[PDB]
Order: sequence, then structure tokens, then C-alpha cells
Amino acid sequence: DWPVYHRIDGPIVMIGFGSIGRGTLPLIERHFAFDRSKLVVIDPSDEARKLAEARGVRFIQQAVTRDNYRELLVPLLTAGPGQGFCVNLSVDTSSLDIMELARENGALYIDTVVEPWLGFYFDPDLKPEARSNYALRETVLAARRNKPGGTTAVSCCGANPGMVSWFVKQALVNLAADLGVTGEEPTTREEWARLAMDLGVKGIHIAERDTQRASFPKPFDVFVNTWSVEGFVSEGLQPAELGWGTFERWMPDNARGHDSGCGAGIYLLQPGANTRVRSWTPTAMAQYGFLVTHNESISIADFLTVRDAAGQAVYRPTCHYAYHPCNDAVLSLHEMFGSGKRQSDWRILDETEIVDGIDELGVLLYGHGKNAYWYGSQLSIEETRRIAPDQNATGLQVSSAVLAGMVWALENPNAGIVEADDLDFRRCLEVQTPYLGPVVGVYTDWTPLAGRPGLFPEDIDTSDPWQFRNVLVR
Amino acid sequence: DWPVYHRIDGPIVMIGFGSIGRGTLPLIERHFAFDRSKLVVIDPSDEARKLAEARGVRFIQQAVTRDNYRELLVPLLTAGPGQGFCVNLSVDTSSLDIMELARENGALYIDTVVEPWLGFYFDPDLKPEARSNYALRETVLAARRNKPGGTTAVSCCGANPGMVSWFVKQALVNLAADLGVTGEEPTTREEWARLAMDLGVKGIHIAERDTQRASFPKPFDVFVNTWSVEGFVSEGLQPAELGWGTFERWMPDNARGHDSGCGAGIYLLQPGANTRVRSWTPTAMAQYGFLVTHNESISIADFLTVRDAAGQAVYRPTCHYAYHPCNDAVLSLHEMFGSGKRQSDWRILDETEIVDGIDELGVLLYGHGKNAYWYGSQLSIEETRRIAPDQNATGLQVSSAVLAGMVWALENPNAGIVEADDLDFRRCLEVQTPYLGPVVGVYTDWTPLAGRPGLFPEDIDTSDPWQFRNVLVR
Ligand SMILES: NC(=O)c1ccc[n+]([C@@H]2O[C@H](COP(=O)([O-])OP(=O)(O)OC[C@H]3O[C@@H](n4cnc5c(N)ncnc54)[C@H](O)[C@@H]3O)[C@@H](O)[C@H]2O)c1
Ligand SMILES: NC(=O)c1ccc[n+]([C@@H]2O[C@H](COP(=O)([O-])OP(=O)(O)OC[C@H]3O[C@@H](n4cnc5c(N)ncnc54)[C@H](O)[C@@H]3O)[C@@H](O)[C@H]2O)c1
Ligand SMILES: N=C(N)NCCCCN
Ligand SMILES: N=C(N)NCCCCN
Ligand SMILES: N=C(N)NCCCCN
Repeated sequence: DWPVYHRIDGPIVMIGFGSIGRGTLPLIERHFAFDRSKLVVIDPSDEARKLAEARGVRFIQQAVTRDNYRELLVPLLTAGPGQGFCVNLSVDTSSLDIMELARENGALYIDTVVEPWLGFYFDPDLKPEARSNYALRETVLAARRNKPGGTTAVSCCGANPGMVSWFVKQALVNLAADLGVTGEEPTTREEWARLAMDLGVKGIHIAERDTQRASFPKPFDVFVNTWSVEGFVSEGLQPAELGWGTFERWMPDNARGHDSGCGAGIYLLQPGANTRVRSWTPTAMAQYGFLVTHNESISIADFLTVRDAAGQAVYRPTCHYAYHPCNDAVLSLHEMFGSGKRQSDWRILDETEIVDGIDELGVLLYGHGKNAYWYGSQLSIEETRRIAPDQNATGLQVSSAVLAGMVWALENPNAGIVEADDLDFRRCLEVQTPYLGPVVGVYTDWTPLAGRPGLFPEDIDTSDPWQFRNVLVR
Repeated sequence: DWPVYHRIDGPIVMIGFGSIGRGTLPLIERHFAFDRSKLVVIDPSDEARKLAEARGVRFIQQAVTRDNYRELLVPLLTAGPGQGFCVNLSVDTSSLDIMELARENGALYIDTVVEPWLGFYFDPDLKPEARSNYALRETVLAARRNKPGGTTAVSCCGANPGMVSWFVKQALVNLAADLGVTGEEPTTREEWARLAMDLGVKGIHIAERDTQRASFPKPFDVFVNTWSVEGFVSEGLQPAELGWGTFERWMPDNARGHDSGCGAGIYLLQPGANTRVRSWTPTAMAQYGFLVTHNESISIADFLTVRDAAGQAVYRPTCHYAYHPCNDAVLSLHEMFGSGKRQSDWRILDETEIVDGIDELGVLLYGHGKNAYWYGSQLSIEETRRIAPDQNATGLQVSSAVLAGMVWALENPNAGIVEADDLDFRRCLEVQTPYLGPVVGVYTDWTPLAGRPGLFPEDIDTSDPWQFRNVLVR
């Protein structure tokens, strides 16, 4: 049977019942022991309400807002008799404020994004830097500095950000084994960072190819995606963003850094979902990805930073997303950016609408002695349907990661504010792996120089194939 | 019943029986009187042969090459006893060499592209300027100057290039009429150029949106299009090219001019099918087009050039393609450029495989008093099926233009080498319009600066919305 990892003895307050809430609820019911009615779902959507009613869960049809979130959430989180768990899977809500509220009230917390209150992402008076995931993440790091320890709150623990942090650790272990690098497995951040350095890992792509195909053709003036349309558009219109490696010797003219914070990132003055990068996955082989900003682009580069005694970085990997979403989402971005405005309507593909495909999601570690190594999940829609309900393959990678984070938090409930990079990666992957389909490590001799230069002159650097100069599509 | 325009008393030699040849054959049979034994098709393809056999037409299964074209075509084109007609709808053959051969032997000639012999388009030894459509066109103009007059030979008379030159003339007349300007239409090149100047037309997009959708989802590693995949990929890997307007105040760093020739164009040192421009059509409204090189980008700009007494251009419109192909072609380009190689296989969508959609193809005249005006054809797949066999909507705009050019040629026997800009636009549109669906003119207040600047700073020129600086996606 399915493993039951823990008992939960307090309220489980799920904020949001979109594609990820819908996929996560069945895993929570499956893998935890608790009186069923301790679970309650909060979502303003009529669609969400109807689905929640069919699943027989307490449902509160309300938008969580800056004005109401304390009045709304505290009674739910503190109902007792035991410790509650806030499972935040929403858009338009402040991750930071809800996290701090849960912690004030002794409730566990998990989310999959550092989301702001409604009005941030398209605020015209905000500087591009302030709209960056680096900036959003720095608010979480500052919160941790302000109130160290206390109740566990897990930030950005979905598939990516989230699971991919655990993949990076496993990939580093595998590379070390394959390259004959000796020593016991790292047990501290500094040891992980030095292992990456010693292996010669210049950078990392979060290298993803979603091949899920719908049973209907893309409709005109409809944004189609396999997960949040609102969320993908939000991150897609944020600046392109990357963890910035010490080996990089070029940045584009419209790249900018940060005056404060962990120091691990740069951003570009252009939207990430209209920024292309050359990348690679096992099934796609060479492909374009979009350089969409992601928390882990910064958190992984930060985590793997080696500093000298003076606090200066001597090593840091480049790290960023290289996302090839489903074909209908590729068309949706072409339509949105070509129109200069969001489509009138949108839809998220249901498993019943998907005719085949996989969400191939892994980490591509490059620059080392075997050139490039991709490690990750090749989960298909067919396998997804066999092992978890109410979601597609994109959804299941995310929901299972939330499941893993919940198990970790319940096992470690007084660890304070943590990121996916802070968790025990083996324990998390132990929990998650039943839901990931084939999990494989693949070497390739592909580099961003492949086939180049072609018929035209290009701004390339063939002395160093993996330079961002070569990866960025200009 | 359908009109029969003319008798053809000599051989009709069709070179090529791909998507355009298959669509053009029935129109030639429909609209001209000739003994069936006079028409013969030449194509090396087995698939083409089987279709030709099913249609009861003479078929010679042979590739036309530099080595064999004289030995093959001179007898066929002079079989007699009257004047023959070479209808060249092929790839990998020299338009110039074949048109000169037809002329030398008194046969009429028409084609839809200035195509070179096999070995030219992907030659990395040739400099990008020499691979340009500007340069190919100059060879045709030179041939005309060296042997003026003689047998009529029509260059680049498909939908675009071709028909869209007629649309520009009709659009100019319409713009004037809509302003309350009465009187004689232009009758010389110089007068057409002056009309464009006088109306304040700053530039022209060949503004196309193909919404034909397939009955099957796009296959991986298959290039899908609604017309020649080989031809589209070839032009798409040529440099981006555009007729260059006198109003333009900026060009990109990798733009280059031509040291000789008509002077009307520039090219970019990058492939046109991976170059995006902001544009507009009635059904698409604001969209991205690809800046794919096209003969008419140069020929229309050249045609509409006004020079001073010193022979210096004082007015010329910008003119270029702004192509949004069918959704599966958009995905095919994303795939080809992202992988850095041509797909393993390709297919052209048959009308039986198209569930709906239109080929909306027109000219967008901008910069005048009513800002922008789109004039052109909205041909649906539904309309296409009602009125012509063996083709989709893309095919029928092209095949009907070839029909119109043929009627024109038979009515204008000794015209020498002519461009679509040289043809009598009202006569050609009279013949073509039954096959075009609605031919409509639509004003819009949209400009490339709609919604800009937005969330990020941009190098835009707010003093002049239609500047290429604002159009080009950078
Ligand atoms: N880390 C990852 O791997 C990952 C992956 C997918 C999604 N995400 C994030 O997870 C979140 C959920 O994604 P999804 O695919 O379920 O999105 P979705 O768009 O399907 O659902 C979002 C839900 O939030 C609800 N909502 C909107 N405003 C709200 C408010 N004020 N209070 C409460 N609920 C509100 C909506 O009604 C909707 O049901 C998004 O923020 C998304 O960016 C992270
Ligand atoms: N101006 C326009 O609007 C326009 C529009 C569409 C196509 N075109 C041009 O028309 C031509 C045909 O397009 P299509 O859609 O029919 O292309 P297609 O790829 O469907 O067909 C091309 C045909 O040419 C044949 N061919 C190849 N080599 C040959 C040779 N050496 N001799 C004779 N035939 C040969 C092929 O076997 C094939 O059947 C292309 O050059 C294309 O660029 C112009
Ligand atoms: N349904 C619940 N609330 N808990 C179920 C425990 C796990 C049984 N598979
Ligand atoms: N420093 C450079 N320019 N190149 C370094 C390249 C290292 C790849 N062997
Ligand atoms: N089949 C021909 N060759 N010509 C036919 C023209 C008249 C058809 N109604």
C-alpha cells in the first residue's frame, strides 16, 4: 500500500485550489493520517469550489487579501487542537506575509513560489530590479535573519523551484563518482559548494521540455499551459534572471546586478519569457528554452558559492531556467508578446485533454570533465494517470515535491525559514521518487557552440563553449 | 460556369508539381482552351507522378538541372505550332536561365520566385550579400537591360511576390479615394511612386497571417507548413531583407547596404525566419511576423522610388514581409532554430488535413493620414474547397496569381522581362479575385508603439511610431 508518513493533528489550510492544489490534496489524503475534516481549502474561484465539493473537503470561497488575511487565516490555523499546516498553492497572495503569520501562530508553512500581494508584478512605479525574484527572495532571507529558528516554513518547494535543488545534489554526487572524485558525501553547504567547484561545474541549467499535447488545437486568443497561466505569465513578464557564475566573462548590455543581498544574481532589462537560451534535454536534444526567472536560479547559485576569508566569492556556478513549455504554451507566448497584451481567455490542460507526452525536468550541469550531465525526471502523462489522480505530469512533479516538503517539515518542525536547498535531499527524494517516473542521468557532448557559426557572423566565444555569451539568443 | 479567357495553341510546360503546381493545373485546365495533349508536367518526385497520373496529365519524371535543361526544355517549349508557355513552379532550378531559354525560343514564361540552381542557398562560401534576394533580382533586371523587349517573361508572379504588388496599387488608389482625391490613376512607374510619396506612405508590410490548423498535432522532428517546406526554409535561412525607406532614421548594427543595384534595400546579417517584427492584420490584430526575405520587399520599394534630377532617391517606402505562418510552422521554426538543424522529415498540409482557418494576406500601408491601412485577401479553407481542387488556401492565392499572370501574358505578348509591379493590376485582379475570398481594406489606429514603453526600458523613437527601430523585435 501507499506509505503513511505522519499524523497531522491540527488544521491543514490549503490556500488555492488550482492545478497544483488539485494535485496535492489527494497526496496529502493518501500519505498522512488525520481526521479528514481538518483539511480546508480557500479559493475565490467558482470552478475551484465545484471541484472541492466533489472531493468532499471544507471549502471557503474567498480571496485572501492584504486587508483580510489575518482575520481570515488565524481562526483556521489556530483551531487546534494541535499544530496546523498552511499549504499555500495560490496566486496573488503574499508568501512572506502568510509565512510570517503562520509562524507567529505556530503553524507549519509551505509554498512553491515567493508570490507578492496582487498589484506587484505589473506595478509601473516599481523599478525592474524590485520586480526581480532575487529581490523577492531577499525579503525571505531578511525575514529569516530577523527571526531565526522557530516554526518551519518551507519556501519554494515545488518541482522547480524545489525538487531541482535535490537533483543538483544527487547530480553532484553522481558526477563525483563518475569522475573519480574522492571523499565522503557533503553534509554542509560549504562542502557542497566546494564539491561543485572541485568538479569544475561552471553552470547549471534547469533544463525542461514539456511535450504534453492537447486533444484540441490551440484556440486563437486563448493562453494554454499545463499549469498556472496567471503564474507563468507573471514570471514570464518579470525580468530575465540568472544566478551568475564566476567563470562568466561577458554579459549583455542590458544586464544589471544588485547593490545588496546575497550577491549571486543578475537580471536583464527584458521579459524572461521573451528571452531565449540554447539548451538541451535528453528527449529534446538541442532546443530553445526561455530564460524565465525562477527562485532556484538564485538559490542554487547562492548555495553553491565558495567565499574566501574576506567574504568575496571565489566560485559560484551560473544557474538559470531554460524552459521549453508545451507546444501550445510556446504558441501562447508568441501570441501574447506579438499582441503586446494578455489573451482574453486561458485554459490549463487537464489530464483528460492530454493525448500523450512527458514533462522532462532536470538539471544540466556543465563545464566539467564530461562536458554536460542532465539529471532528472521523464514523467509521462500515462504513468501519472496510473499513480495519482486529478493532475497532469507537470502537476504531479510539483504536488509530489510539496508532499516531500510537508514530510520534511513535519519531521523537522522547528527549523525556521528554509529553502529547498536546506532540506535533506535524500529524504525528500525518497518521498518524491514514486511519482517521478524514470529518473535518469544522461551525459552529452552537446555544447551551445554546436553547428556554429553558421551562415552568418555571430557573437560567440569558442574558447569556452558554455559561456552565457554562447547560450543567450541575441 | 467558369470563364475561358484564351486559347493556348502551343505547349504548356509546367516545371514542378508540388503544392503550387498541383493547385495551378486545374486552373489552367479550367480557364484556357487547349488540346489536353499540349500540357506536360516535369517533376522528379514519385508522389508527384502518381498524382499527375490520377489527373490524366502528361508527366515527365525528371529533375531539371544546369546540365540538362537545354536538351530537355527547348524541344518541349518549341513543340508548336504556336507559342508555348513555360509555367515554372519548381525549386532548385534557375529562374533566370530557364526564363532566358524560353525567351530565346519564343515561349512565354512565368514563375513565382527568383530561384537559383541547386547548390546556391546554403553555400557558406558565398557572402551573405550574394545570397540575397536583392542580388538575385539584380540578375533579372540586368538580363532585361541587356536584352530589352522580346518574348514576355513574368518574374515572381505568385501571391507574394506577385499579387501583393497589385494590392499596393489598389490600396494607393483607395487611400486617395478615401481622402476625397478624384482624378486619373497613375499610368507610369514614376506616377505610382509619386502617388505613394504624395499620400505620405512611409512604408509597407506584406502582412500575412495563416490560421490554417491541422487535424493532427505537430509531430516532433517534422517541419510542417502550408506550402513548400524546402522553399520556406531556404528563404528563411537567407538574410533578413527589406526595402529601405527614406524616412528611416535608424538601422541595426548588423544591417548592411548594397554597393550596386537599384539601391532600394538593406539586409541583416541574421536569418530572416528567426527575425521578428511587430505588425498587424485584420484577424490577427497586433502580431509578430517573421522578416523573411522576399522579392517584393525590394521590387515594391524600387518601383515606388522617386528620384531627383541628379538621380538620387528623395522618396522610397520601407517594404518587407511580416509573416505569421500557420501555428505548426511557427513551432517548426522554433524547433529548427532551437535545434540548429533542419528536421528529419517534413510535410505540407493537405486541405483534407486542415480543420479550419484562412490565409489572410495583404499589404499594410502605414505613415499616411489614416495611420495604417491593410488591403488584401481573406481566403478560407472552406471557400477554397468550394471553388478549386487539390490545394489549401495558401496554395490557391498563389495558383490564382499565376493564372492571372498567364492571362496577362497572353494579352501582352512582346513585353520582355516584367515584374509583378509592371503588370496591369486591374486586369490581373479582375482574373484573380474570384479565388481570393473577401478582398478588403481595413484601417487601424494600431502602431508599433502601442502599449510602449511598458515594464522595461526600450530604445524606441516616440516621434515616429512606424520607424523600423520600433518595429524590429530586439
Ligand atoms: N515551484 C514550482 O514548481 C511551481 C510549479 C507550478 C506552479 N507553481 C506556483 O504555484 C501556484 C499555483 O499554481 P497553479 O498551477 O495551481 O495555479 P492556478 O492558476 O491553476 O491556480 C491558482 C489558484 O489561486 C487562486 N487564487 C487567486 N487569487 C487568490 C487569493 N487572493 N487567495 C486565494 N486563492 C487565490 C485561483 O482562484 C486559482 O484557483 C502559483 O503561484 C504558481 O506560480 C510553482
Ligand atoms: N510567390 C509566391 O507567392 C510563392 C508562394 C509559394 C511558393 N512559391 C515558390 O514556388 C515554388 C514551388 O512551391 P511549392 O509549394 O509547390 O513547393 P513544393 O516543395 O511543394 O514543390 C516543389 C516541387 O519542385 C520539385 N523539384 C525539385 N527539384 C526539381 C528540379 N530540379 N526540377 C523540377 N522540379 C523539381 C519537387 O520534386 C517538388 O514537387 C517554390 O520555389 C516556392 O518558393 C512562391
Ligand atoms: N483520508 C485521510 N484523511 N487519511 C488517510 C490515511 C492514509 C490512508 N491511505
Ligand atoms: N579563459 C578563456 N578565454 N577560456 C577558458 C576556456 C576553458 C575551456 N577549456
Ligand atoms: N480542358 C481543357 N484543356 N480546357 C477546358 C476549358 C473549358 C472547361 N469548361
